[PDB]
Amino acid sequence: GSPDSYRSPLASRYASPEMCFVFSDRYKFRTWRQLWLWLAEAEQTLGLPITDEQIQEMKSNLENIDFKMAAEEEKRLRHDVMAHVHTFGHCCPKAAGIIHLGATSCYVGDNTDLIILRNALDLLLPKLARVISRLADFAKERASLPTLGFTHFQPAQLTTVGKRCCLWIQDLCMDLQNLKRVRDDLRFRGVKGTTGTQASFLQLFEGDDHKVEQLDKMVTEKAGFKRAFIITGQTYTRKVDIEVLSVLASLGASVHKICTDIRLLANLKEMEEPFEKQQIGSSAMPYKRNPMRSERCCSLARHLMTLVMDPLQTASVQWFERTLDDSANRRICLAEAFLTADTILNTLQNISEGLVVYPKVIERRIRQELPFMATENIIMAMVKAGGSRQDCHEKIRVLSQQAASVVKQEGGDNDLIERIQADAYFSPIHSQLDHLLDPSSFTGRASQQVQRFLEEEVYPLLKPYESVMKVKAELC
Amino acid sequence: SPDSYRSPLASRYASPEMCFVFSDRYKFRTWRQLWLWLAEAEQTLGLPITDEQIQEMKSNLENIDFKMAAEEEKRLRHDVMAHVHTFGHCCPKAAGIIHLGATSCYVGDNTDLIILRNALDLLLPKLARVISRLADFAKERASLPTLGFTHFQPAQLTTVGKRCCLWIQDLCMDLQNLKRVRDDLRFRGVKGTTGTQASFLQLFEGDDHKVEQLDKMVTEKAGFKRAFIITGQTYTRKVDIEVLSVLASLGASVHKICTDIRLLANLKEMEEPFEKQQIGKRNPMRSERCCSLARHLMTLVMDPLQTASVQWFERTLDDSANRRICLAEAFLTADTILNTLQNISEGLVVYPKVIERRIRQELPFMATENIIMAMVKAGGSRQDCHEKIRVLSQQAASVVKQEGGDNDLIERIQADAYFSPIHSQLDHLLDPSSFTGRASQQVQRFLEEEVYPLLKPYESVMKVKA
Amino acid sequence: GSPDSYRSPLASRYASPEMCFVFSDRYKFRTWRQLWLWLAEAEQTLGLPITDEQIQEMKSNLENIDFKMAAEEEKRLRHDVMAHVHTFGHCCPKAAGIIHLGATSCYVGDNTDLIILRNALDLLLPKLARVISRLADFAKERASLPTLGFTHFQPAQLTTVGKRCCLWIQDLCMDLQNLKRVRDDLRFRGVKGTTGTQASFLQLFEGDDHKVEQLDKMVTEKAGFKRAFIITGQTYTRKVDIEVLSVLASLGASVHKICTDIRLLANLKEMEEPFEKQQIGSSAMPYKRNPMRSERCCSLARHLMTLVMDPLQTASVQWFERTLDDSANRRICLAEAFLTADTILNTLQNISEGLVVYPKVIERRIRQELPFMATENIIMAMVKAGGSRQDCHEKIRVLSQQAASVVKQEGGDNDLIERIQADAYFSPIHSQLDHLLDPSSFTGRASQQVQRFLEEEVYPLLKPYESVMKVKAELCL
Amino acid sequence: SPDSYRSPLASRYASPEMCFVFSDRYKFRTWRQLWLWLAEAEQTLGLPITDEQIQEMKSNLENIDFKMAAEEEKRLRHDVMAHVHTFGHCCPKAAGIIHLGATSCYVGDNTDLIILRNALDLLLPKLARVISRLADFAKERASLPTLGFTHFQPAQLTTVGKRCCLWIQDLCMDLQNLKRVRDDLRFRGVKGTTGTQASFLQLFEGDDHKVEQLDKMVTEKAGFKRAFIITGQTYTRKVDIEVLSVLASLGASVHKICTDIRLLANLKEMEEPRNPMRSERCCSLARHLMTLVMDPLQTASVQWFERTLDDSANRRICLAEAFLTADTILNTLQNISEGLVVYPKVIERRIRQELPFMATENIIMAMVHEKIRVLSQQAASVVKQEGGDNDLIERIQADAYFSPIHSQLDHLLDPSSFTGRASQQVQRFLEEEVYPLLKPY
Ligand SMILES: O=C(O)C[C@H](Nc1ncnc2c1ncn2[C@@H]1O[C@H](COP(=O)(O)O)[C@@H](O)[C@H]1O)C(=O)O
Ligand SMILES: O=C(O)C[C@H](Nc1ncnc2c1ncn2[C@@H]1O[C@H](COP(=O)(O)O)[C@@H](O)[C@H]1O)C(=O)O
Ligand SMILES: Nc1ncnc2c1ncn2[C@@H]1O[C@H](COP(=O)(O)O)[C@@H](O)[C@H]1O
Ligand SMILES: Nc1ncnc2c1ncn2[C@@H]1O[C@H](COP(=O)(O)O)[C@@H](O)[C@H]1O
Ligand SMILES: O=C(O)/C=C/C(=O)O
Ligand SMILES: O=C(O)/C=C/C(=O)O
Ligand SMILES: [Cl-]
Ligand SMILES: [Cl-]
Ligand SMILES: [Cl-]
Ligand SMILES: [Cl-]
Ligand SMILES: [Cl-]
Ligand SMILES: [Cl-]
Repeated sequence: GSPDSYRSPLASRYASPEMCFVFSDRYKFRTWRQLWLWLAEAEQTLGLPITDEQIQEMKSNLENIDFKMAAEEEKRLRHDVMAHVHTFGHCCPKAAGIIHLGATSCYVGDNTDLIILRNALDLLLPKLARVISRLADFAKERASLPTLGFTHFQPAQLTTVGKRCCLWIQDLCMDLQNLKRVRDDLRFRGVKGTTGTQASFLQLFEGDDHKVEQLDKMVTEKAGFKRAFIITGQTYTRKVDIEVLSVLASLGASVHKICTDIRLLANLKEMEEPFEKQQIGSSAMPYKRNPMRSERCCSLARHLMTLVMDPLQTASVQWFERTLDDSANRRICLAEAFLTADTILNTLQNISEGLVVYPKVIERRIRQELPFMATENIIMAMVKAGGSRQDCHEKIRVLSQQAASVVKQEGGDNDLIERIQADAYFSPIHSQLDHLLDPSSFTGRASQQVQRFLEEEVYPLLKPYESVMKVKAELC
Repeated sequence: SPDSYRSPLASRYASPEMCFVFSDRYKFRTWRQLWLWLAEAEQTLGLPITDEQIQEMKSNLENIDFKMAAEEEKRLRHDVMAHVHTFGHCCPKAAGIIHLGATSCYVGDNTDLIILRNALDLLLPKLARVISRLADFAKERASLPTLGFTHFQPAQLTTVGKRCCLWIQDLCMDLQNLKRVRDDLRFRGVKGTTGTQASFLQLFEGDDHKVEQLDKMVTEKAGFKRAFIITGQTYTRKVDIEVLSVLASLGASVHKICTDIRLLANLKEMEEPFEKQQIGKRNPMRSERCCSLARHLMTLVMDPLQTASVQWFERTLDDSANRRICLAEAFLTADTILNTLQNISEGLVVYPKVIERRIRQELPFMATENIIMAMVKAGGSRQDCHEKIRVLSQQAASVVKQEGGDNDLIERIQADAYFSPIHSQLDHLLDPSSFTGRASQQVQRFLEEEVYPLLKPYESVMKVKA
Repeated sequence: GSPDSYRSPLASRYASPEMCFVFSDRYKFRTWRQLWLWLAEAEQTLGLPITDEQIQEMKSNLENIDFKMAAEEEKRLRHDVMAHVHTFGHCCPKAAGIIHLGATSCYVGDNTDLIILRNALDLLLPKLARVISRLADFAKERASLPTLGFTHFQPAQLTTVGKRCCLWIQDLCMDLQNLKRVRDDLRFRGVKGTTGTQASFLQLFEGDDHKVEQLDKMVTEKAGFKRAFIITGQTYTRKVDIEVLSVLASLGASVHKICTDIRLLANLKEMEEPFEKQQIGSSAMPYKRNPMRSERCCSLARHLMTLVMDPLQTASVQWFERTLDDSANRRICLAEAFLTADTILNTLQNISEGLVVYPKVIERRIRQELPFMATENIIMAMVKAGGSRQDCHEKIRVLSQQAASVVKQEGGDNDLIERIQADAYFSPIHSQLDHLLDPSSFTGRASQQVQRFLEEEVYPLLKPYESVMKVKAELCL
Repeated sequence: SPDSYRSPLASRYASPEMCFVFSDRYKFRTWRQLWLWLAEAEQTLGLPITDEQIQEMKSNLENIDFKMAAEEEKRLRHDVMAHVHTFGHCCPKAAGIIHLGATSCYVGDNTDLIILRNALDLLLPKLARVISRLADFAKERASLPTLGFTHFQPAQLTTVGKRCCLWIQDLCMDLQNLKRVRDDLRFRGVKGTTGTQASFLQLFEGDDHKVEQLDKMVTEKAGFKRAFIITGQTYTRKVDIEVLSVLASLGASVHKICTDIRLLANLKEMEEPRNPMRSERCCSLARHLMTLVMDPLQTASVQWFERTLDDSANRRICLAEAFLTADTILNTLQNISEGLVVYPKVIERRIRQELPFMATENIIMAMVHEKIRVLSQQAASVVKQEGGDNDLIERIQADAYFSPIHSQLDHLLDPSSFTGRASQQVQRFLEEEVYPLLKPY
């Protein structure tokens, strides 16, 4: 852009070239001109006096956009669309007086935004699908690896690394379905006139409603949409922007939860992000391993959540057939939501492709904590061997207190099993202690739940996206 | 009691049926119902629970000592265990098989899902009624010209009915969203402390099939088709985002609609209903309340977004108190807005002569091109006509803005001999009905193709007055 | 209330009786009647024909509120203020036609809300001051106790338990100042008439501006405010609600950060919130130690942050001299913000009074991690003893990698010091290793920063609140 | 380049001054300035840094190879180290003393605080100008009657100037808030990796006094009166909440004002200097300002211990956009306020339509109710049921019952006499509250 002015970090640091391009002025104004060509083409076929020469001029000059002239004209007219009409007309002097014929500014403005929304959603969907697929592979691989469960972030009944990963995956699958739904539900604005009544076109076609309806259908079809709104004011209802940014906000929340979990696992030393060979962690310590990619995801996911309040507020105060207090806001929030989303999905894909697990750290933490969770199982085995529940409970309470004192008052390892092994009272069950403290037998149905979840819910969703799976996600 | 804070959602606004769904009676009755279903299903699958124990629990589902549960919660600092001990006091033989194998969320989360489903089922008919009443209004007024507004400045005419379709369309998107979310809800079922069902697997001595059947049995008794396969301790809090998103979106629609109605009241084109002994001056107070409450609905979406985003691992308890507030308030607020909006839509008054007057003020400026074209068709030169119309329009604009007068552009054209070829046409060239484009057809097409198909499922709940 | 309808958990579970009472209908409608009395009193003094009998009727019946009648009248009139005028007039038949004389509904509605906001802020301030004082005591006590620093939640240069506690305290001190500022900046609406012009009162006093200004001054003073707005529409500007709920949202953010830290320290086993003797953690495991109070604080702090969007949106669409789309929203968000805030501060005070530290767990974690952070100091001691910087660096890099592998690849304890002890190359510094790994010497200026911060910034702020310091914070849940 | 996304805040809206303050040139020049100040102060306190090294750094503050820094950031994945190595490349003699003892936030956070203060200093005069222009308008129109609106329905008359004071008062609250926040900003200073200054304490061989002086010296060179005593790695992110709160509040004020102006444009009573497009843009951007407050609230609330990096990317976006949006709104609002157009005859006409209904009580009192109730109902029916002008006065004029007051009807319906104390309130408000605030600017 130029380092002497503000540049959005979404453009200069974060988002992919593809998404940056979709929200560029080239893409936008090229699409405006495309829409003016389609209007002229359709109008000519329906019988307005537009010559093939005029159409040919416009077709030749679609990419030939003098941005300097349009800026100068916008300065003079204070109207972006008319600046581009006059600028396109300068290029195309024979076609000049039939460009924009019958239309209001939103014919190009709103229809271009809808085309952009659809294309932007189409870039996110494969990226999200890739993330889900990579995590699903990880989940399958680690379906049966026991790990300490956490509720209130305190030690809890064991889960597996893969099962925990399915918590993440499930949230993303709900996003995938939401994004798909919203993408398929988008309708074209079409040709509607200044207040949505098509009065201008009805006059041009001298009272022929059928021709007005066909014009709407023709441009809708050329733009690649199955359906147009029947009802609009000047604009498509800004409720559409709420629907889109809601599903992105929800996705942000999922990503934030996942990346927060990953950051905590990094503190625990159970799991880590990928690391580049020459990557530095800190100014003081290059070897320090910070989960910086996950941190960035959270940071940007938060912005995605924040942004939902823009279109909510905007839609809620749109007066009658349109007010222009939506316009500047939308220039910002629509682009930034998609660029932020794009960034988080590229980054999350990158993280999921390089996740490192440390099984021996996981095991160590289980050995520390499992003895306290297994006291009930040891009492029951003692009862089965002919002991009284109350005696066994008082004896386990005393040995657990000795062990708890070593942990908390002395900073030592949990030795509760070695204490039970060395007490004659528990000699009826000493031979069973290997069985009663097997971590795999404390994981419930975790590995089965993973298997069932991947077959029944995940793989069916992913099957449509096979062809986009081989792309690797790089970062700078 | 007026000596403590009472939520105005209970004391002023929401219907008794929505208030009841979020009551402690409803909640704790459902907890006990869920404990009965667990014991019933556990007994069938072969755990040593006696018919006497089950009979005790069945007898005492409604018999809730709230005072004792509060006292017990004070002692234990645990709401679910307080209700276990309290239910056990009632049912001394069954005490000690209540909650067997379950974690607290077995009653907590499953009850919230039952509540969400029932709350959505109350909103849906109300929203359908609102849409139906507005659709009736739209049909009735499909062809009534009214001044269009963009930038809230005079624009190409629309119709009262067509404008009403803007409102209706937004609400129809909400209706579909609410239905979707309602149908997508899954039961949590029986999952254990961390979602692995380890406790139940131990009770059934390693039999996975029995664990899966227990989950299926309680899910079915609760009236759900499907349970989650994957959970931690809780159902994913993403569900709360889905629900409160569609309510926030609805809030935004309602706010737009009620804002339009308030503006129409200033214009004197349309008014709310009025009681005979109502005290103000005619204020659109119901629409104002709708906006006020819709705003809160929009605000509330940030609660579940924030909550879900910081849920660590298999669950943290920092969701709980927040959810006690935002879930109930979202539904009670939504309920209130829909009842109130239905009431407004049933009594909308239109003033066609005020509408007409405003059209007469503004239409002459929008009709200048049509008058020039009629002059050209009658043998005028177009440049002459354009310069003459420009001068008379400027005189008329000056009378409107600089003198506060009525637009007299037509009387100026009538009194100029130059325009005598078209004086007889002036009634035709300024007919408001002919400036409305395809508005009335758009209404007709929209009601047949999009609105009536949505409403057909809700016929039986249509006759209720708000 | 009644268990057959929805009851706000802010009333039934969380907030103190004092805060619940300030937002009660009794408090509100009593204050309406008080304001009508003050108006009549002041109007009589300034010469309107209001009799002492009429004033006496009103004075007798301030607390004597027939809620059933007011509800019935509100049903009929659809106007809460007029319902209460007619209801007050029914018990005061002689005064009936001079109640509300010259005033618009906001004379009671808005002025009562301002009185409530001021009194609600006055309940929060001492609670926040107590929290800061309890944390300050903890900070002083633990000013010198080394603990592992965390950035990115990864091991970092050591801090102290007390210094970390000052991070918490500083945020709350910024809240204290904000709450005080907003509390002191509140102005009374006073008597302004329907559109803020006082036209009604100017007519009653037959053109005498001086009397209108005195009436405004008199009721303002009776309500205990130093200043009234000069400029209003029908209402006080709703920007005031933004100012108040902003500082509460900010406070929510501080509390959430603090309680999040405490929850993480509980996982680390370095610090815990208090526990009752008969408290249960889980229905599966009674002994499991959940930081449930901190979790509730976070949960409620979040709601406080969420609520800031209500008054922002409300103020931004108030048309002209007032629209009524503020009213229902304000009934909810003002009360809930204060009740939520009250709850969080009581609960946080309770937590701060019972914080337990486990120094041996803290020490153990330092022993695990400090060797990696102390490599530079060991190299420098080797250089000073006549070794080459590059040789020492290559040797320490290899032993650190062996030690890191034992930690991560083998799940072992950090043995880097035992590796350095067993390498002959480092024999010039083996005797120094106690000195070079002393945790106290890695804490920089932490304990001094605490001391300076408590003397210069904290204690000066607390001095005004001495007399309310001895109150203990109880929880029923 | 039109082939990538460009923020409209840069390409359409904000002033060059504000754009520049949030540019990468300004940022990385400030990083280098802070490294120079650190070296200067460190040398004075006795660390072995030569005058030549300091001179190299001073020469090359503006001389930033962005291409090299980007390449280095690609390799290292660390923005600050990339700029250390890049600054060291152009300053080979100084290379090994740059960043000595400091953590990355020494440049990152202190630069943001310098930026916040400079950005606030650009907004303050603009806001003061807006208030001054509106105050002029208010004084000029203090006595001009206009219809009051509550529920946007006709209400007791106010004046154009008095209504303008509603707007002004909100902006004055913003002015005070912005000033307060600007003056209360504290410098982070030199604090080390976790806020303990351990690194500096080691460099100065145990001398606390020298560490405290270093902190004081860089704080003074940056132009701040006060530094934090207490930090973690960062300045507390509560500061970002304080700043964006006052901007969100300002957004709300601007949105209210511009919403009022848009409604007055529909009424044809007041216009911008057809469509109130500038006011519409203000509202649109004000909304974004309000939205943004949730970013720093969320960010601060989940900052773990002595810092987590999940604040960083968010802050790159929201801090800049809040100030650029605010700047735009204030420039635009100033432009609007410089030549607001009033149409007194439209205002008068609307008063003539509505005043007769509000003046019924005054006519009854002059007579001293069922007769006025019946004629008002006839007149209301002509207005609403027939779309006619209010003829209540002509009905009273034509009824013999009211012949005792027919001559008084001009007096009893004079709009100026229905405005209460509006013009006095304006005068008192401008003298006592507004002008004292403006005098500093
Ligand atoms: O086709 C029309 O122009 C009809 C017109 N409605 C408009 N529709 C679309 N664009 C319009 C409209 N009006 C203005 N503008 C121009 O949009 C631009 C707004 O710029 P910004 O606020 O920065 O987003 C800015 O360039 C504005 O001039 C109406 O009166 O209904
Ligand atoms: O261990 C520690 O406490 C590290 C300590 N903390 C950090 N402070 C400041 N910046 C850091 C820090 N850490 C990383 N980074 C780098 O910040 C950059 C973040 O990039 P982005 O997320 O896109 O905004 C990105 O370039 C990051 O590499 C330090 O002095 O370096
Ligand atoms: N894992 C859990 N699941 C459900 N409830 C719990 C759990 N742990 C504690 N509780 C209780 O849930 C209630 C939460 O209260 P609150 O924080 O007010 O919503 C308290 O009574 C807690 O003791
Ligand atoms: N201008 C006004 N000022 C204060 N209260 C009003 C006004 N107009 C109507 N009210 C009453 O205030 C109450 C608002 O109710 P709600 O919208 O539920 O808060 C209703 O009883 C209204 O009739
Ligand atoms: O004082 C009231 O009740 C109403 C005032 C209004 O309509 O503005
Ligand atoms: O109370 C429970 O059932 C669970 C608590 C926990 O997960 O610790
Ligand atoms: Cl169009
Ligand atoms: Cl379990
Ligand atoms: Cl369960
Ligand atoms: Cl008043
Ligand atoms: Cl340091
Ligand atoms: Cl530093």
